[PDB]
Amino acid sequence: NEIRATDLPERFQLRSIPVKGAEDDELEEEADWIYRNAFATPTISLSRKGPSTIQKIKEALGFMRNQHFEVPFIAFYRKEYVEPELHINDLWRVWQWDEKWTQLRIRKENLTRLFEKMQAYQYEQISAIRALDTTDMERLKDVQSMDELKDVYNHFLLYYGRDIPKKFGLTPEQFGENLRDSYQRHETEQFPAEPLELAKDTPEAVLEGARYMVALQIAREPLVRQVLRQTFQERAKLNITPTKKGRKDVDEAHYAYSFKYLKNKPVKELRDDQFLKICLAEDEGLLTTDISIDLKGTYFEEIKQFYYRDEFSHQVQEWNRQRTMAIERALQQFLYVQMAKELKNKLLAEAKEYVIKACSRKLYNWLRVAPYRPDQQQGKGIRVLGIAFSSARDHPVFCALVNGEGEVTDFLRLPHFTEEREKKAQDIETLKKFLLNKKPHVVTVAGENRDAQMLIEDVKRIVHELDQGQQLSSIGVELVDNELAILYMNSKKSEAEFRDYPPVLRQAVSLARRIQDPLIEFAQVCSEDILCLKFHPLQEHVVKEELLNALYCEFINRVNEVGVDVNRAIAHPYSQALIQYVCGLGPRKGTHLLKILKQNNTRLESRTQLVTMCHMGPKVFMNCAGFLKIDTEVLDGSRVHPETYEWARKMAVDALEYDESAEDANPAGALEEILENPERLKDLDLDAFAEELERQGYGDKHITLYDIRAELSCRYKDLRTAYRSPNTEEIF
Amino acid sequence: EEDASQLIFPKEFETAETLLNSEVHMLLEHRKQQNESAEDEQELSEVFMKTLNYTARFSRFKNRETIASVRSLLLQKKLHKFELACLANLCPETAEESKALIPSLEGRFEDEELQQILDDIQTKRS
Amino acid sequence: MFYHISLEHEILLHPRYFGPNLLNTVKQKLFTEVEGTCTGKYGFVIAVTTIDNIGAGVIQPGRGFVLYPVKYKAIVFRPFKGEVVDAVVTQVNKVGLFTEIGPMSCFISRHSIPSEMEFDPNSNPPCYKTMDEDIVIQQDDEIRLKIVGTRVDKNDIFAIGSLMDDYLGLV
Repeated sequence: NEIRATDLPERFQLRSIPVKGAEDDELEEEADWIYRNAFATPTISLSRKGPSTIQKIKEALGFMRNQHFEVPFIAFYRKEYVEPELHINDLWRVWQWDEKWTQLRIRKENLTRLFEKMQAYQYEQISAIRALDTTDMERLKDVQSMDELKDVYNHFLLYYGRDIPKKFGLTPEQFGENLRDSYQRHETEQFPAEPLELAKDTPEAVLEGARYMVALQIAREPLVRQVLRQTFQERAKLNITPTKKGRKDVDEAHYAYSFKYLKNKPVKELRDDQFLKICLAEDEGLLTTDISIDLKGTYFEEIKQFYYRDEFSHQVQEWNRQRTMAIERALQQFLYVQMAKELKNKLLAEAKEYVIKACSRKLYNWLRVAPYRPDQQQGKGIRVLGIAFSSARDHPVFCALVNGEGEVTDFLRLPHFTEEREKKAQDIETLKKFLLNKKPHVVTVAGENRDAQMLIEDVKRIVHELDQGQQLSSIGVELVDNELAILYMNSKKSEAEFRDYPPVLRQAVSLARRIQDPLIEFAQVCSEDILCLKFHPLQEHVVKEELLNALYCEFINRVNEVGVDVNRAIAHPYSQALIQYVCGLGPRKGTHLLKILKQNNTRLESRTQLVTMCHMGPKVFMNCAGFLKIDTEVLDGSRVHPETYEWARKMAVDALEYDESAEDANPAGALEEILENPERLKDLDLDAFAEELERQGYGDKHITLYDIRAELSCRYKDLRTAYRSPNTEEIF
Repeated sequence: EEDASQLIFPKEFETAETLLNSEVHMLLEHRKQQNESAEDEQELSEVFMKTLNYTARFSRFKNRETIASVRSLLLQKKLHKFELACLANLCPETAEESKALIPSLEGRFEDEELQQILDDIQTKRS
Repeated sequence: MFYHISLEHEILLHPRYFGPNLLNTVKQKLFTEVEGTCTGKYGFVIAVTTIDNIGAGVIQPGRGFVLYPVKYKAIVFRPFKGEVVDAVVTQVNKVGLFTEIGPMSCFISRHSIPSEMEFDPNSNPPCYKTMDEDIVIQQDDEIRLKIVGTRVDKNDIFAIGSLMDDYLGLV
């Protein structure tokens, strides 16, 4: 009841988990965090500029944290606050920036409270080199440098003792400002004492007592964490060279095996290249992997002169030897381990980002609804005849004749094939007997090998030269690949829609559902059903949550831009369950709407069916006004919300030159005449609508005018692609 | 029934000799040295690898003489052999810590003597 | 905790292995037999360190195998209830903390964990910081524990750790 009967929507309440909403003071900070974190290694959102991208992130974050809007609503309904159609990733990038800003703010607040408590305890113990409470503000102020602040705060938390009751060389600040400045401005302890004088004032008599304290102070300081950071992770020529067993263990299948003598691949070959990062991450796991910068030999030479004494007369020579020994002790622990950990984290993040980008691109390119319709659009839709054969070798080949409404009409078998070694008439006689008693509209044949293509071509010739497409017409078999019809046939929808049919009938039903409705096949499955399709080989080494979020955001954007039928999810089993990837209505809102519409006989009469009947709330019914479409008001089966109905009706009445008489349903000359074709586009100018919306409506009608004009003229516009018939390489 | 909290152990292991972290570290490393030389051999098991890389994290010291030193300084007292390793690996910084972790030390020795044994172990720590 | 003991075992040697390689072959067989295995009696025998003797091989009547009893020193690991050991945190989850101890691992529920060590599932690294974020205990943090109960699962051991005792954390 909190997600179905909550005030905020489902998708915005799920996306703002760490950052529960956006306040006024945090909107600029979250937008700056999103604009600064969203483009570091790759040129992402550089389209919008830095100022335009930061204002788009701030406007989208404020709209989502004050109005209950979501990533789909902030891109379509919030096009002025966001990048106007610069990409599909702008909403996801803005939501990620807002979530990261919220998490960083919470972590910085907790860490500043901890640093303040520790500084107060240390100051109360110090007044009743010592502990100061001034690093807590420096750690709580650095919310953007999470890696630099997590390192200095732990090395500072251990450097003060970490006690919970309730003079050796240069200082840390001078050494940090000299090592990070490229010139060591401060030397070591310029005193007449030597390492024997410092080792007799601990209780060990060893000259290595001060080097451990110097390494612990150097490794646990933020100046070294900033000075070492971004110097090697921004550029590191990874020397890829195979090992003793790895040159034979990989065999050129991983990143270390593919190039045995090819080195000098920088951080762009790992981060921007997903296959090289995936091979360097996978080959290193079993046998070995080559990942090394080779740029420190000169990165470590220039820091050795800073913090050391320039003279050597047992005063400056002892201080310079102590500075060099402490720098060597602190570099191998803090700088060596920190540089290795940063290089490894950057390589893993770059490989995961390349795999996630490949998976998101494949899901966006394959998720477009491209069905083959009658004439490329008697009866609605087309009679999809899903031909999913088994072998083409005298076994039963299924051929399921589904209709265009998302349902199978009939099915037949074909146990005669070209079994018999010489039977040329058997397969054609079976095709004529099956095609003569059934009225198809399209041919969806699969393929498995050369014999499957030969059987499909022979059946297509016997159907085109005999008029077996419609019994008085040659119908061409579109011949799509057997990719989604094979996986949707063994699913829960294919098993619940037909339980007596064999795998051939299930495959034919999957092909006939996927050859005419990929959006109902994508929305009618779990997402578990979308992750069974591989999108890239480097996605397996990436984290699966990133690819799952990219696929879910792409499916939600495609469902919000393609339209959701309100009547198609009530009676037809193939068209139901489409209210899961809509803007503002996720799984819980859509499932409660389906239960209330099936249990009460509530039909989709208009866009205010969930606002009038008490099935939806105000925030989800406002954020879902651009995704819910019905079969019948006249602007209810479109992207027009309840607030845009008056402006759309005024634009439709002004473009036709009709009279104004409270035109909401009666004016058929301006609504039914304007929705059928372009009546008058020169009557409704964008400046007049933006001037009328700035004074009556409280919002600029510049970017919304084109969508309001298109929704009144073409209802239920699908954002899916056209029908792609596979041939040549896609057919193979 | 058996419980190290009260020094009660199976007789087959009460008669057995406990080993220190650095001790078994040196023994395992010696084996590994023999088990990677002498060509025409079988690699060590993963058990040997994980035991090595475990004890490597908890080596207070390394040379046999350090092991012999902490063993000799402990056996001169009247501690039980079970106390020999738990007290030689952890190196509790204060007698109060040792007596809180090990219940058998509570009342077993004067706090200053147990603290001296601890401090000696600390001085043996590399 | 690690141990070593004089174990004994007996191998049946097939007649093909007689002749000059014999006692060497018996050694190789023993190293093949009893290394890297755990026992319900002695716990986890890590390896043979040395062979105390090879006994006189009795020829089995009616079958050609010869039975050699062998006595041998082996390093062995047998945890007991009550022992307070160094361990490394391997996995931090809200269900409980998982940690490795030599060949074995332990698991420590939030029930065993002091109330102040709240879950950190929302940070990238799973941790149990305290509310002020001063004592940061995360994975791979060399954390002490006390074995409060032993269990053998088919020639393997799986104890259970706890964090109820004070000074069970960073050294």
